[PDB]
This record gives sequence, structure tokens and C-alpha cells, in this order.
Amino acid sequence: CSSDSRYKRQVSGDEAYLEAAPLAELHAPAGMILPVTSGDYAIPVTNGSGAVGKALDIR
Amino acid sequence: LFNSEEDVVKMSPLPTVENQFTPTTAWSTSVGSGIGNFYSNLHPALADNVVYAADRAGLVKALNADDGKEIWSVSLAEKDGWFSKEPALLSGGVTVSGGHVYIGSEKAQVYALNTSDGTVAWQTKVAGEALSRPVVSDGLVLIHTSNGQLQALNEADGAVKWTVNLDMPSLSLRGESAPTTAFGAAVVGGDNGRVSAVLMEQGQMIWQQRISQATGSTEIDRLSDVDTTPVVVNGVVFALAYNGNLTALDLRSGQIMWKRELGSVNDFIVDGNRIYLVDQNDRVMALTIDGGVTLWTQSDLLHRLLTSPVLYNGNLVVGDSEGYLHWINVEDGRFVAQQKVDSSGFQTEPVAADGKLLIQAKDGTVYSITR
Amino acid sequence: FVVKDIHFEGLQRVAVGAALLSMPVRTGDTVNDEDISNTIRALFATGNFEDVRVLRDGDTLLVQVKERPTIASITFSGNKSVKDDMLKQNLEASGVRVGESLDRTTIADIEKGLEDFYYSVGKYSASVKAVVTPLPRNRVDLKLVFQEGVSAEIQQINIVGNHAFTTDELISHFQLRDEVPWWNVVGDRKYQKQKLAGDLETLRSYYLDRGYARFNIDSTQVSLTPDKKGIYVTVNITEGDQYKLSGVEVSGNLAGHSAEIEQLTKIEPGELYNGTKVTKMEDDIKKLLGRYGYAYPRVQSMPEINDADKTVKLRVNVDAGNRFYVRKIRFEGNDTSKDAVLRREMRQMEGAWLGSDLVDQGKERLNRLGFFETVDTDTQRVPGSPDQVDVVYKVKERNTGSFNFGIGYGTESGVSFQAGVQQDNWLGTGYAVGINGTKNDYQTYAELSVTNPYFTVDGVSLGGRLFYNDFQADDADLSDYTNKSYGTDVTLGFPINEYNSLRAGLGYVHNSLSNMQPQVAMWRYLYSMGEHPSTSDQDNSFKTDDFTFNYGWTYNKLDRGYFPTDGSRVNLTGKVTIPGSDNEYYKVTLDTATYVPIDDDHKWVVLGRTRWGYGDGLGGKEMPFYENFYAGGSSTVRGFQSNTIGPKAVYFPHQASNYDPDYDYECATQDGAKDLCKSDDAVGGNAMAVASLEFITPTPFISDKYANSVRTSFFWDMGTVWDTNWDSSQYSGYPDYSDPSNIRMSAGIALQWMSPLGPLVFSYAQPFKKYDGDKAEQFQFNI
Amino acid sequence: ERVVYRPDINQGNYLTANDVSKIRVGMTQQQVAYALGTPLMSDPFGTNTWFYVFRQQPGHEGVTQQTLTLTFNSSGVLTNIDNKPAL
Amino acid sequence: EVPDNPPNEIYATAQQKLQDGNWRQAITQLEALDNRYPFGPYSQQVQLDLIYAYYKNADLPLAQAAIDRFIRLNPTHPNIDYVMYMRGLTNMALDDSALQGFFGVDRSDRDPQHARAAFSDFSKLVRGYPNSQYTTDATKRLVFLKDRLAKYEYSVAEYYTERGAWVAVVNRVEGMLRDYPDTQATRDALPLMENAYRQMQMNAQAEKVAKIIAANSS
Repeated sequence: CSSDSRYKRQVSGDEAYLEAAPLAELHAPAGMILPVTSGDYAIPVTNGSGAVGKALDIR
Repeated sequence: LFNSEEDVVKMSPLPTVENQFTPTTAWSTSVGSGIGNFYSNLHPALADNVVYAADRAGLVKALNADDGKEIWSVSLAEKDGWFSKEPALLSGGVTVSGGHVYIGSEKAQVYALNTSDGTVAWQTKVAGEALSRPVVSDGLVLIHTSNGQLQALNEADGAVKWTVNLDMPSLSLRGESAPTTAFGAAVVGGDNGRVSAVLMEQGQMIWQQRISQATGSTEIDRLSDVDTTPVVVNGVVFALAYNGNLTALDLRSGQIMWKRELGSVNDFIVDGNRIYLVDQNDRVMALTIDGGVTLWTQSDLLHRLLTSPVLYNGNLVVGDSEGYLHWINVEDGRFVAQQKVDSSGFQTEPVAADGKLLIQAKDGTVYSITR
Repeated sequence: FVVKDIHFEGLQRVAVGAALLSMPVRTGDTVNDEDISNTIRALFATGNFEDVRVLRDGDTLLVQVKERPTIASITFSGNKSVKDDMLKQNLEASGVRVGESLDRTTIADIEKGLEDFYYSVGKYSASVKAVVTPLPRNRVDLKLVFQEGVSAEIQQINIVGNHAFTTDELISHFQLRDEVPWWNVVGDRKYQKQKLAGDLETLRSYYLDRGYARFNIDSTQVSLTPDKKGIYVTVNITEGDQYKLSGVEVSGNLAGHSAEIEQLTKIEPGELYNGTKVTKMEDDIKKLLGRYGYAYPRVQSMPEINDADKTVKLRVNVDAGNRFYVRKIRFEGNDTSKDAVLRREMRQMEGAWLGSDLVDQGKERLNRLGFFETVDTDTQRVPGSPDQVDVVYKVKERNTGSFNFGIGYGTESGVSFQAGVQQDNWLGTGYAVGINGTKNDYQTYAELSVTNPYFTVDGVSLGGRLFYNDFQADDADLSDYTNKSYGTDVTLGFPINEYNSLRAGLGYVHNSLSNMQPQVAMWRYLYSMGEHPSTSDQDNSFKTDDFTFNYGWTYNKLDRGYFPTDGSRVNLTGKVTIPGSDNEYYKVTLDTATYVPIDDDHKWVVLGRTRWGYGDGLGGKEMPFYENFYAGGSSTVRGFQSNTIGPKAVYFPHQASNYDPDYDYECATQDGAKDLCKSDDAVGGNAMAVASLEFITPTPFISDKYANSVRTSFFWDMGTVWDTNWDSSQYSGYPDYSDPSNIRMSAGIALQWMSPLGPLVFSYAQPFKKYDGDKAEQFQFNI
Repeated sequence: ERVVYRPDINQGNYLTANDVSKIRVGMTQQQVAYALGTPLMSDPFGTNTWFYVFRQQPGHEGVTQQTLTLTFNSSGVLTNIDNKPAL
Repeated sequence: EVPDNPPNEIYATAQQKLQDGNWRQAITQLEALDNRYPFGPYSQQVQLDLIYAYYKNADLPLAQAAIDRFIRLNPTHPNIDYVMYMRGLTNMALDDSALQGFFGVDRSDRDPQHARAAFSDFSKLVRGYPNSQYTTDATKRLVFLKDRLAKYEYSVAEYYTERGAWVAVVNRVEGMLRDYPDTQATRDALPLMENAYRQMQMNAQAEKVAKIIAANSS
């Protein structure tokens, strides 16, 4: 159904994952180093194309 | 709720109620409540004009077989048990040979009661409760219990001569598993679907033929109550498996003369070359002894849970578990008489003795029938 | 012959090539008439082909196939209580289902396999016939009739082979019911072989703690009585002899805890051998080593049965793990909360040796969290690590807070609203936040209640309450019962014991009343206040700034935090006044919540609920008339209306009470009835005895997915409120409540609905015993 | 402040004094790890230093402590057993 | 909702009810073309269209099930990158999403148990199909799919600094270090392990962590 006042767009919802860009990289100083890239959360950011988030095409 | 959570069995009625040779009672001589609704192998015995009858609550009687009056009326209100004067729960039937009313109780005990007074001249423990009437013969008291054991108790004094395992009913596969002594072997079936000869002198398996299966791969139900105990005629073991699979095989070798080894036979007798038998439809059919050639059949008592088809008063007699007695043609299946002397029904095979028909119903206990 | 083409005729789950590769006469291979005969069987070896007719045009094959892919539906009939999915599973065990290829070989594999399924349910008296009903293009339907005769019920187990530890007490640990004649129906006694399997081991533990270390069951043999219900089990057993737990030989890796492990294995040497205590003394050591950091405490008592003196000796072989095991823990399943909200609910601390109790009590705080649905964990070993096990607490959370309201109708008057909402565990914080209040055309009410449950991490629970009631009742003005009440009560929760937990508070009750009702009991307490307010008018004022001290006690012997089923919680809360209060009194109240399962399935559960209170003056004064007890509908005695149960006041001979509105809210005033007029409202008494009697019940049509979150509960709710200081002289021709027996009663059923906003309880209830001044709305809904 | 007594806060992960006697300077990590297992904390930027460090406060009456580090070399051969008492 | 036709008319209903936006209608036709006929030629495209029906109907468990009905039955389509797009995006919204985010109500303190999956399924996109048409959208999600997985570990790292479990601080922070190499909350986790060490009397190790902050200031 719809509102009898026929009004929508009163909220924006959650879309925060759509826009996240890699933050300031950590530079471990020598002798104090920790290997920060052991997990996969050092993201394999690769060369692929298209728009961002969910707005890109869904067949 | 519980009106809907419970369920029921299905049966069929009994057509052709007849009174042509008008059936009466010879005398009605009730003990109490006898075999009960649980299937026990308790059947009374008649000897010396005295129906030595009993019920599982304890009261063992001596019905003087002219009116069935108690010559002695003692109780097997239990003495070893687990409580003094417990009910007897006579799992084995009333055997009377000599001065002992041998009755196997559910305390794995065969009380042998002195037939002059019914007092326990001996009792002897067996292994497990009795699937079999105590077959007292040849110095032995032979029981095939529910654990497959051939317990040989001493006949006149009471002593376990040997207890040997047989065809073993894995559950209490209810039915006459009994050892019958034949040609020197206690030739015995066993309620898991075999038949066998077991040397009667010490309990030595002469042969055992797997006739059919039970509790697996030919699955038998809760209503499955089929004797495998042999009725040996002409040196031929005429017997069944536990699913009713009828067979005819050699007595001391086990070699199959013929078979109906697909059968649904519940009770059976070999009347000459007319093997009168109760199938799982609780119906009478005559089969041959060179085969299972149906000389005649009858379903005029369909799903009326028959006793063994016996001969009395000139007709083929069989009772049921609905209290109907029947007088079948010994040829093709005509009710010549029908007596509903009880309605609780006859968990005993009819003791057609003293020229009468001494029948013990489950709760409408012992009557005697004439026509 | 060599095929140049194959006519593939009808596949519907098979490919053209998948037929072709199944053909040994595939297009290009040789064709022989035996190879044609090798093709009918191998296309039958596809399992999807109902009939296959491999023919040929010389060598060019024409393969006429009838096939049995997708079963378009499967029809169930004759299943009164067994569900179709139970009948679907053994059908699925025979390799057929809807939308899948039928196999006509598996027709009876459904049926007897369902009878073998019927064999397991306490039946065997059952037949099935899988009727293949064909549908278009190849399709089929498995019409399944269910000719189930009758299931079995336990009748009489005949235990054989014991006479020295008699059979009659070995029957004593079973239970069944009787008497279903269609007019006196009680219970059922259905037989289960798996229950019977549990029955025989209960017989084993029956023997084992007596000394019987040679007890054994020889055989077990159930009757095939021809009644198709008769269960009579020939259980040959060997009772054995009694033995004596005569000495402990505790050994192995005691992990440096040799004394306290031996304290767990303290016996009476020569006690009649208790194998259950022997079992108990083993995992006694396991909890000890588990609390001592050993997650793998392999303990093995060997009761070496010393028949030579009819004793046993207890060879205990113990193997703990290594020193620590809690490296870290994980929290999973907290999609609406922070992990620290449940880490403050947990007591096993990382960077320590493992405390097994420290896990479970923290899980028990999670079991009493209420914003959970289950508390489970994954106490997984860090592999290759004798000091590390990581405990992934995968729990399931639950929704937070609930709304409440009490208005009758909106947009029908001025600016007027009734509020009230909960955000306990606020956005995942643990903060018990519930705020109500109402600014209306009769009052302006605000009330706040917040809790910091973890002011410290010891269970120190900083809970504060505020309220401000600008309430005048505004019939025309202040003239009809102003009661401006405001104040606070800030409290602290703390476990002295975590079962026996203490409560205390301080009640600042600043009341500002004017033109109170002319009721006799209303002025009666004000006569005990030292005032003498006017009977003839509502013109009198009452400012009491009561400085009171509250107290209470928590008992916590009940399982869950959101849906309990077994145990009891006792909840004391009382109060007293201090020097400085504007009235010197006390008032004590206590409630309990006992949960007893009727059957031990915990879905038939007695809910023990009662409410009792009492108050009086500390000396020379009275527990105030605004502290009188009430009851009625929308309560634990519901089916009445709100505030209907209690003592009943009487309006004095009354006049224009700063203008009582002209023939409106007539309170014996100048608007008629100028006399000692009976007031049917609940003035309430200084004591209370009311209760609720409800039962948790299963529901067979509401799914037990949520018939265990919908608590269907009938009640016969009764109760009375009375005044131990009631003037039977002031109310001689009126309701007198000096008697404690003023019984009201309303019976009905409440319907709890666990919404996304939590449990929602609605009810209908008819009063079948009432008393003075009860207003009754039989439909009582509680948001 | 004015607190008479508080419920305590504990944190284990420590070697006992028995655990110091099982080990020695020169000992491989694994001979420590056979009797004393793994630490629940080690050195993430330096050599093999097995931190076995205890924390506890006795109810706002000060605070107790037992730091016990095992500075092995890079080969896991133990070079220092630094037992540190209450801070 | 399905007329019993050959599956192409059932596809013809399905693709039109995709264009209707009636996924409720479209799912029924997209399924029951393949239920009574499990040999649809567009079945891999149906398994694309089913997620396109499911995700636009917000049927994220069914969209994940249509992935399995894609991958197990017909992954012959090289829209596995689309499926790896429609998996790392499907586990994304199924982890932690609400209408409360108009003014900033917290959702990263919650369990990222399915955002753990949404990282890896987008990590299967940017690895198994690194040049694909969907790696760029994944990369934008993947950063939140590390950092919300970081900030939850930070949310565990913060409480042990509050509780006093200073070993558990160092276990939380250096794990957050070694997993998340660029998240700022890892630099916010950073002084806790240092301040754990000063409470644990490893101030030499802490000053080393203070040297880490000196070069993670960059």
C-alpha cells in the first residue's frame, strides 16, 4: 500500500558500505614492525570496472 | 485430544450363523478370567473326567467333567514371585501327566501341581517367561520360551535337565514355539521362522531349516501370532514359519516334501490329506499332504480370530476371539452350527475331550460345549 | 548395423546426449540387436525412463521412450496425526519427490519404508499405497493413501530373572495414564521403543547405586500380542549382587590438585556401591580441573568389583589438560548489540587460565539477559596449543524494548496524549531505559526510569527513577482533586549473593494536593494526619513532602531472562519513613514467580503468582490513602475494569466544592445527592491479597516455532484488597473491609504475543465472583 | 573515594614460581612449551619474548601484578626469564 | 501464480514480471519454469534473474540460495563475477541494516558475521574476476567490509582496555593490526596495546608501540 497523503522520501536508509575508500595506510617503523597484511583484509583491490556499490547493473 | 490420539484395529463379521445341529453347552464351568487379553499360552487340560483348569490370576481348578464342578480348587497365588500371593500369570499351559498339573507361569516357573489336590508337588525355574505350554514327555518338561531356550525340566521331581537355545524369538514373537518330541528329537519350530529337530535325549540340533524370516526382510506385525511348532504326520514335519509359511519336510533330516512357504497360516491341523488351517484372514482351508492343493476353503468366519480347527460332534469345529464357536463342514466350508457361548473369545484351542468341547475363553472362562 | 541417426523420443530430465551416451548404439557406433537390447536396459539404467523401445530403420535407430521425470505433485491422505513431511522423508529416502524423476521400482519402497517408518513410531499396524497419478508431458503424481490401523501403548513389562532386587521396584521408575471412556478422558500411554530403550537404562542406574555392580539384563523381548497395541516385554535380567564402594585409587594427571580431587572422591569405604556417585565423582574432578584451566580433564573411575568381600575399589584415572586454556573468546550473534554489553555480562576473562564456571555464570547472566533467545558457544581449541582454547560465544540475541499506551481515542479534543515506551538495552548498551508520562486535559505527567546496570563491572547497577505529575483531574479546575506529585528514587543493584540479591531505595514523595474529594476514608487519613479537612467541600489542601526509605530483596532461582519455564523468583520490595518525612509510616510488599512443570516437558508449567502487601503508620500516623492497594482489570485479576478492586469510600454530605461542575462529576456536591453518598470507586486498603493462577500450555495449531513464544495461558484469577485499618463505624451501612475476605474473581485466558516489540498479552475474562464497586470490562488487552 | 570494599578484578596468564624452575637461560622455546605450553601474549615486534603477565586488584586496596616474560633469542633458545612482581 | 505452460511462456511471464517489478510474480515464474522442466536453456540466466528478482525483492537468503542454484547447477555462465557481485552484496545488506541511519545510529558495533562473508564473496569477485565489470563496486564495499570488521574488533579491543584484560587488549590490537593494514581504528587500537603494556609493565614494548604510532601518524 501507499500513504494516503501520497508522500514518500522521508528517510534515506543505510547505504554506507557503498562508498568506503581505503583509509590512511599504516607504516610500521623498523624494529617495531608488525605484518599488517596477513589477513585478506589487505584487500586485493584490482583493475575491474563499473560503478560503485549496488547501483551497478543486476542482470 | 486423547479421543483423537488413539487408534483401532479392523476386522470383519461372521456370516452364516447356524444352529442346524443346534449347539448348546455341555456345562458352563468358569474359573475366573482366564488367558486374559494378553496372549498367554495357557490352555486347560482334561484328564480322568476332571478338567484340571486354571487361570493366570492363580486359581487352578479341577472341573469334574460332567458339570465341571471343582474337585480341587486351589490358587497359584504366587509364592516365590516378587510379592507373596501375586497372580500366577500362567504363561505356559496346563499340562497334566501323572500327578502333576504342570503349568508354566510368567515368573519363568513351571508349577507342577499334584492332580489329586492341585498342590505343588514340584515347581522349577526356567529361563524367561514361557512362549510355550510345558510339553511334558519322556521324563522332560519341555518349554520353548521367549528367549529361544529349550528348557528341559525333570518331569516327576523337577530339575533342569538341560536348557539349550533354539530358534530364538528376538522379541517375544508370540505364538507356540513349543518343542514336540518326535523320533528321538524334540522336533521344534521356533518363533523367528525356522523349523528344526533337536535330539530329545539331551537337546542336540539334528537339523534346522530356515523356513522363512521374521522381524526382518519378511516383516511380521504386532498381530503376528503364528505357531512354528511341528504337527508331524507320516514322518513329515508339517509346520510353519513365523509368517505362516507352511512347509512339509522330513522329520529327522528336514528335507522338504512340499511347501506353502509363502503362507499366512495362523493355526493348522493335518486332517488326513486335508490340512485344515487358519490363514491370516482367520479363515478355514483344507490343503493336501503331497502339496498345498486346496481341496476346499471357507471364509464364512472372516477376520474372526480363529482357534485351531478341530473335529467334534461330526463337524469341523473352531472357535474365535469374538466368542463365536463354529461347526464347519469337514468338506467345503459350511457352518453346520454356530455357538456364541461367550463373547470375550477363545484364546484356547478347543479341548474336544470327554465327548464334549471344553473351551476356556479369555475372561468368560471354561465352558464345555455339546450340540 | 551402424546407426546414422537416433530418434530420441521423450526425455524431460535427460539430455539428448545423456540418452545417447547411455545408448551403446550411439550415433556412429555399431548397432547389434543385442546392442539394441543393451540399450533398453541402459536407458532404464538412467532411472528416469518408464519404458524404452529401441527400434531402428535398418540401422538408423528410433528409440521410443516413456519416461518418469518430474513428479508434479505428491498427494497425502489418511494421515490423521502423522504429518505429510514425515511421510515425505522416507519417500525421499526412496529417491523420489515432487519435481524429481519418479522410479516405479521405488513405489513400494515408499510404502513399506513408510510402514518401516510406521514401525518406528510405536505402530506397525499401517499400510501405504503410492498411487502413481500421471500428469502432462510425462509427469506424475504420487497419491499416498495411509491405511494406518493402530499404534501401540505400553501395557505390562514382564522383567524376568531377578528375585533379590525385586521387579516391582524396577517398574517404579515409569509413568503412564488411564481412563479414556469418551466421557472421563485422561491422558495417553503410547508405546515408544526409544522410550523403552531409555526405560532399560533407567533400570540399570536403578541397580547401580544400590551396590549392584554385577547387574545385567540378559535379554529383552516385547510381545507381539494380537491386539496390535499390546506391549508386554520379556526382560530377562541378572540382578547381580550388591557391592561396596570400599576405596578410591585416584591416579593419573591430577595436575597438582591431588588433595582437592581426593576431596571430590571422598567416599564412605564400604558404602553400598553408588555407581551414580562414582559417575558423579568423575565429573566432579572435571569441573575442578576445568576451573583450574584444564578444558580436557579426562577422568576415568574404574570400580574394580572386588567380589571377594562383596566390595568395589575405585581406580580413578584422571587426565587434565595444561595450565591455561582461555587465550581469548569470541562473540557471535550480536547483530543488535555491542560485544561489550555482553562482555560485561560475561565472567570468563581472556588472558587467564580457564575458569569453567566463569564461562557458564557469564552465560547464565546471558541466560538472564532477556535480550537473547539462546546462549550457545563454540569453545574451540586453538590447535597445537595446550594453553589456548578460543571460546566463540555464538548466542542468539532478542529485540529490545516495548511500547505502552492507554488513551481511549485521539484527534477528538485538545493537545492531549499518553506516552510510554521502553528502550532497555538502548541500541545495544544494557541501559534499562523506560520512560512514560502523559500531558492531557486532566494532567501533565512525566516519569523517567533509567538504569546503568554496570556502573562497575561487579553487578553494581546504577538505576534512577524520576516522576513529575502535574495532575489536577481538571473536572472544571483544581476544585476536583488536585494531586501534584513529584520526586525521585535513585537505586543501586548489587549481588551480595547472585541468587540472594539486595534492593534498597529512598522515596522523596513531594505531594501538592488541593480540593480533594469529600470521601470519608479520604478525610479519615487526613484526620489521622492531624488535619481536619472539610467534609462539606473539596476546598482543602494537602502538601506532604514525604521522605521515605525503601528496601527490598531479589531471589533468583529461575532459568531464563525472557521465557522461563522452571524455578522460582521471590521479589521483596517495601518501604518505611524517616524523621523529616511529612508522614511517619511504613509499607511492605512481596511478590513471587514460581515455575513448576506439570509434565516435565516444561510446556505444561504451573505459574505460581501471588501479590501481598501491608502498610501502617510507624507511630501515631497512618500509611497514606494514596498508598492504598488496588486491583481490577488489566492486572493479574483482570476481566474487571481498571482500579475496581479494593475498599470503597463514601462521599460526605457535600456542597459546591469550589464549584463542582453543574451536574457533572457529582460527588454528593451541590449538584445533587447532598448526603453520605456511597462512592463505588476503589479507595483501596492498607493491605492486599491478590493472585494469578495461569498455566503454560502447548498449541498444536500455532506452530511451536512460536507457540513457545506465544504463551497460551488460561486463568481463574481471583483476589481481594482490604483495609486492616478500615472504619466499620464510618462505613456501618457501607462496604466494610476490615475483614480480609472480600473475594473478587475473574476467569479467562491471556494471549501473549512475542512481537518484534516483544510479548503482547491480550485477554478476555468473565468475572464469576465480584464484590463492591467492581466495574467490569471482560475484554482486557495489555500492550 | 570513600569505598570500604569492592569486588575484585582478576587476570591470569602467568608463569608460577614452579614454572621458573622448569626453565633456564639456554632452553629452547619448545622445552618451555612442553611444560608451560604457549603464552597468551608474546612479543609482536621483537625477539621471542613469551609474556606471562598476571593482573589483579584486591578490591580498591591497591593493585597486584605478576609480569613474567621469557625472552628467548630468535632461535627460541631462552636468554632471559624476567620475573616482575606487583607494580 | 504460475500457469502450467512450456517453460518459455513461463519465462515470458517471468521476464515481463521482472519488468513489472513484481518479483513476487517473477520468482514464481522463474522457479516453476524450472520446477516441472529442469532443463531451461536460460536457467543460468534464470539464476541471474532470480537474484535479480530476489535482491530487488530483498530476498537475500533466497538470493544466496539462487547463487547455490547457480553454482551447483549451472555455473557455465561467466556471470559468476555477477554472482560474486551478487554474493558480496547480498551478505552485505543481510548483516547489519536498518532505517535508523538518518542521523547516525550505530550498526558497526554489532556482529559482522555476515559482513565477514560479504568481504570474502567480494574478495572472490576481485580475485576470481579481477578485471570484471563488478570489481570496482566490490572494492567500495570491501573497505567497509574490512573496517566494520575492524571496528568490531576495535569494539572488542576497547572493552578489555576498560575491563582491565590487558593481555586481551594486546591480543585484540595486534590481531587488528595484522588483519587490517589501513583502517584508522587500527591506529586507534594501537595505543591501547601500548597502554596495556604500561599496565602490564611492558612499557619498553609500549614505547615500541608508541614508536609505531610515531610512524603510523603517517
